[PDB]
Amino acid sequence: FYVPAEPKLAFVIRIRGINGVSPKVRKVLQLLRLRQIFNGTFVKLNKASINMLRIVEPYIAWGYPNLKSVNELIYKRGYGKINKKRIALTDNALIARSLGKYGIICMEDLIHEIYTVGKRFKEANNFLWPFKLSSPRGGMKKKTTHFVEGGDAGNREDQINRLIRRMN
Amino acid sequence: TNTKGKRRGTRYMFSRPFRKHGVVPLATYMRIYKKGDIVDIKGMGTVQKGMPHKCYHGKTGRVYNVTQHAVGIVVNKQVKGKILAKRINVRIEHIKHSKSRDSFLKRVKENDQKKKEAKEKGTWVQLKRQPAPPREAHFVRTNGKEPELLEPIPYEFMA
Amino acid sequence: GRRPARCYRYCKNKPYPKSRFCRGVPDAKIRIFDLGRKKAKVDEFPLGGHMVSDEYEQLSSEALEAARICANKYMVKSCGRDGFHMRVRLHPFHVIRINKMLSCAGADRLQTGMRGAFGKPQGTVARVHIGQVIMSIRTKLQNEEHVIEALRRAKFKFPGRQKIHISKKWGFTKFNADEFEDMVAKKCLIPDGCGVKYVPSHGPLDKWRVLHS
Amino acid sequence: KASGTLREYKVVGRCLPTPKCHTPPLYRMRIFAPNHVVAKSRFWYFVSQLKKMKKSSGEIVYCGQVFEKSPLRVKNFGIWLRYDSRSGTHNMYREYRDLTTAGAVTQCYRDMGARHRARAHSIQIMKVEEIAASKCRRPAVKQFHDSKIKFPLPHRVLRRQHKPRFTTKRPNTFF
RNA sequence: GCCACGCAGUUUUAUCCGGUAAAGCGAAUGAUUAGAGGUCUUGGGGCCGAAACGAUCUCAACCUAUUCUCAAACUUUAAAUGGGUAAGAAGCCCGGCUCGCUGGCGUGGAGCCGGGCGUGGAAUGCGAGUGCCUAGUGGGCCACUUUUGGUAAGCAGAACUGGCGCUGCGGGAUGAACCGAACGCCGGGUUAAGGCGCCCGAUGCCGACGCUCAUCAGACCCCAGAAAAGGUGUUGGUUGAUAUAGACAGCAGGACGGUGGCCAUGGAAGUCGGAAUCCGCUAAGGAGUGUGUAACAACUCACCUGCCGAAUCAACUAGCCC
RNA sequence: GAAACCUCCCGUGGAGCAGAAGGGCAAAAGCUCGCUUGAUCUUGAUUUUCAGUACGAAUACAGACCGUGAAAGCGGGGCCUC
RNA sequence: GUUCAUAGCGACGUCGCUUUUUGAUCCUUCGAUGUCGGCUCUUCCUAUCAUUGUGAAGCAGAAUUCACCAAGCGUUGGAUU
RNA sequence: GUCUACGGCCAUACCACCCUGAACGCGCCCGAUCUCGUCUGAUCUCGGAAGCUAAGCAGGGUCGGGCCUGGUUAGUACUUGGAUGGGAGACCGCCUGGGAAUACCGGGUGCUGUAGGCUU
Ligand SMILES: [Mg+2]
Ligand SMILES: [Mg+2]
Ligand SMILES: [Mg+2]
Ligand SMILES: [Mg+2]
Ligand SMILES: [Mg+2]
Ligand SMILES: [Mg+2]
Ligand SMILES: [Mg+2]
Ligand SMILES: [Mg+2]
Ligand SMILES: [Mg+2]
Ligand SMILES: [Mg+2]
Ligand SMILES: [Mg+2]
Ligand SMILES: [Mg+2]
Ligand SMILES: [Mg+2]
Ligand SMILES: [Mg+2]
Ligand SMILES: [Mg+2]
Ligand SMILES: [Mg+2]
Ligand SMILES: [Mg+2]
Ligand SMILES: [Mg+2]
Ligand SMILES: [Mg+2]
Ligand SMILES: [Mg+2]
Ligand SMILES: [Mg+2]
Ligand SMILES: [Mg+2]
Ligand SMILES: [Mg+2]
Ligand SMILES: [Mg+2]
Ligand SMILES: [Mg+2]
Repeated sequence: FYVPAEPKLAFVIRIRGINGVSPKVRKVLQLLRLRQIFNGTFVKLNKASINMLRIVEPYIAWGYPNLKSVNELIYKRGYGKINKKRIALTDNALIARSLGKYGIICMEDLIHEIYTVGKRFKEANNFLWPFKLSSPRGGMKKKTTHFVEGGDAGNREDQINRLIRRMN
Repeated sequence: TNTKGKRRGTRYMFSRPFRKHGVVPLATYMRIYKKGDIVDIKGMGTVQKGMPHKCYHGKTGRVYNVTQHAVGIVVNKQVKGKILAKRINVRIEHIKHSKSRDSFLKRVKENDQKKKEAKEKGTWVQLKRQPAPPREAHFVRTNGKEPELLEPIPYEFMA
Repeated sequence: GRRPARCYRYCKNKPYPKSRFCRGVPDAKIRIFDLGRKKAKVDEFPLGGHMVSDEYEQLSSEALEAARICANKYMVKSCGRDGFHMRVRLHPFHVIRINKMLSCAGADRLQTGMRGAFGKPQGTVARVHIGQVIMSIRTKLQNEEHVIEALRRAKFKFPGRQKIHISKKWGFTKFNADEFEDMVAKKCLIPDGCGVKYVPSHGPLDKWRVLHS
Repeated sequence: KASGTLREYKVVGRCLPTPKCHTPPLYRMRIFAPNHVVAKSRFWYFVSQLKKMKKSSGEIVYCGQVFEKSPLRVKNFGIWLRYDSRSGTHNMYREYRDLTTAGAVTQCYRDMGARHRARAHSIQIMKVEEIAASKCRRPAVKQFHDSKIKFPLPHRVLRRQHKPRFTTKRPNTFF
């Protein structure tokens, strides 16, 4: 049996709103930069991040995005945090002026750094404004329960790509 | 309606562990406490003098003053919505050194040794400790054995 | 003058034993817990039948007394007075209290309502859990249906839901009936009274050589 | 656990190697699940019940769908299961006729829900086995063991009741 | 290699703290059930022992090994959640100086002065620090969960978080608190929770599989009505049993002798009661499951047999319905 | 003599420590002796309640004058919580 | 209950219902909802006293008792307070 | 391989009984003039060196008790977070993570620092 490497990149989408949230869940969502429903963020997976995801498990749906999902997310909804402003990534110079010191100078470099979690993944990911995704076209199953019990919350392994396709 | 006694609720907190009563072992007195080192306040009940209050049991502080039998400890205490650095005099029976600080100083010394050695030998080495990474890909051999098939057992009432 | 058992059915309070703090407790209704031929040896009564609660609730001492009397009468009628042994496995250790109100047409007569409402000891009940045995009957192997019927009749004296279970243990021991015979044969078990003593293979050899002799 | 059309998954897992055993044993189960995520979750549930394993302390080395090896052949399935009723746990042996094992298990889940109000989280499928027609015990399954089976469709209810919604002719049920 | 002072209702890595849940009582302290084995005594005593209970039979107390059941104000053991600290430049390492403190010692400790080290020594996120003046409030209430008093309460009192109060909007017909979601004025798209016979937007799908008939059916969190106990209604399931050496059900017979068995007696003869359950004929028969006779008697059952020729029976269990 | 005193043995404290209870304690903190007055004169700091106000109580020091012991030491009231 | 558990009753236990008792609480009302009883008058409930139709008995008849469908109709005149 | 003096951790070291102990040592032992205490030279203090390993002590033993450490109990009990899950309730099941304790069955029975002796 060949056991593949455990995935090192996750996409996290906040699926519940901002009403009646416990303080710990609220704090962890703020640290994940998910302050609004249907906001998405790339998360580098390790013990600390996974335990944070476990804390905010009922409020999020997360999974392992593929190359196509990363491309669609960066190209259609990719916005940079340039001078604390949400600027659309309409030119490569916008990426180069903020991340060129790390070697990232284009959309392709940004996508590569996000997909293959590189040395400067933290800088490249924080440069991206959190993705403001639409409502899931076709609806959800049940946002109040876990994915493995017929709902939408929690870790769906690679069905996050289906969710993304319906989501943006 | 609760009393304000200094030792209310300390019935088990200040009691000795099972079969560990009697004479206080003397290494506790033989420990050396300098100013600035980190100590944990426990508060054994065999010695009634210099006892810390129950709110400092289990806390950790920094030694700022050393006397013949006690030390002065700056320990954080949370009161309502503020944390203030209280100064308490605690006899050395009720304190012990902090192995967290001990391990951190060991790690600093070992990192400085690695920096010196790696600058001597050229090759760059990692010093920042990382969180547990995702497991890498690997092969699991069956060794010519079929994995055992597991099925849930039928229910039966036992007792 | 006793309240209906529905007022004390549930385990709502912390356990309240009769101790040096709770004084003035009236004696429990049930004083005898073992009936039938209690002196019967272990091999005499190989079959054991338990009655097991399915609810976490409180059973009153009067209810335990009534169930014990009913089961005893049926067992004596069916299997004879020396053909069975019954053991009640619940003891009424939890004291239930009453805040007594005056049953007269007046609240001005120092009723005080809910002021100082902590009650006086009314009675004693036994706390039972899901899966806990309430009664046990050991007898001959041919009286299985009589044991089941006696426990079925005794079930009607209790509030909740109970199951009748024929145990795999030998009698009142904790050892399985299939292994009991060969364990006694190889002297891992030594009978005494209604029970067996387990003899482990450790200790002085003098205890080993008093056996096998 | 919800449902759909269930699929069979062969799920093989093991503990993580430790300095007590370098090659821990591999364990295999058949899990009937809507998808592989639920399959892995149920695998961990069952191996946690049976062995002393956890998802964190172990890993899953394989999870692959088991295709039916003869989906063109009608066959009899006996299913041993256990479930929690409202007042206890019971073991059941049920029988179904189907082309696929996963379809038979789906039939079992629907039938348990219909006849015993048993939700899928209460049901533990512990054995599924294709059985010979002479080993069947349920008459509703045995009555289809006829080489000359023959029956009509007596009272065929109109299902196109709204195309048209209004008409002059009353429908016929005999065909 | 390198990309801000600093911060955090968060994790990770180390490191301490605790005595709740659970568990335990063949472990202490209390409570507590039942037998068993021993041998001393102001235990009762014990039948023939006064005579040296010549004796040894029972019941006590006591001891020993077990055994049933417990604790908010018990505990060996002991979680989950939780609380503190640390994760560097105010650090590390070299020298040197001061001291009236300490002292075998150039000792220890503290301070001070120079010098060299940047891989900025976990993750994630965020710009921080600091001062002055200051209103209103100081009746709260509700929900999940924990929890005290009380039979309980839309009762009274606490812990945690969220909410209402201060808040509109979609859904729950209706509703301060439930579920979804929080709000500038609009257009388009899509959803949540909830729905899609008609009121009333949307299943006018040739939806799937079953269950259920109610002469008080049932119909969706909070929530707005029900239990124990029953059913030969029906549907599944468990265990056991009988059967071509012919089951089951019907129809038809035998159902005895001792013995109208013993002790009960005024009749109790098999059946107002106490013990025991023999034998033989065999096809079977209980020296009796019931009716009853004042009592006899006469019936019935369990037991066998005949006719009948293929499957049947019982006890449970839980779904809907009653 | 069931309990007077004397002796041996076992004895983890099942005693005692003024009192309520809890904690603590065995060549102890208990019991008995000997000597004593640290239950004295002072300044600050600190802990407890806390608003980090006071009182009360307490802890660690420092400066005198002493007590005790061979000495290390301990003692400025009561083993701690009123 | 001459026998006989269950015609009629039901100890020890245990499950409910009702709001015609009395309590418990204090949510509404203190810029006021006229506070007991009787009289008068209407309507409603059924957990049925009688009457209609029935089932059961330790129902021979008579009387009585238990239960079902059942609230259509009736349920009075007085002494004392 | 051991001992003595002073210890650190404070039962893997304790408790009961049995066996062995070479050489130093530690002891038991002898005595009361002095020092010092007693009802009593028993203890304490002092001065010794005839005898003895009998005892302490050290090592070993016991299907030994205890203690220490494992397995089982058991992914059980319990538990963080979730649901417009079930049930009249009592309570229970599932998802997401964490995770005990008896009984029962094994193994072990002091380690060590400083200073000074003995052991061919
Ligand atoms: Mg909400
Ligand atoms: Mg659409
Ligand atoms: Mg919710
Ligand atoms: Mg009543
Ligand atoms: Mg209570
Ligand atoms: Mg406590
Ligand atoms: Mg408990
Ligand atoms: Mg005990
Ligand atoms: Mg309240
Ligand atoms: Mg207001
Ligand atoms: Mg607000
Ligand atoms: Mg609102
Ligand atoms: Mg609305
Ligand atoms: Mg409604
Ligand atoms: Mg719109
Ligand atoms: Mg509607
Ligand atoms: Mg419409
Ligand atoms: Mg002084
Ligand atoms: Mg003092
Ligand atoms: Mg009678
Ligand atoms: Mg008016
Ligand atoms: Mg009016
Ligand atoms: Mg009626
Ligand atoms: Mg041993
Ligand atoms: Mg769990």
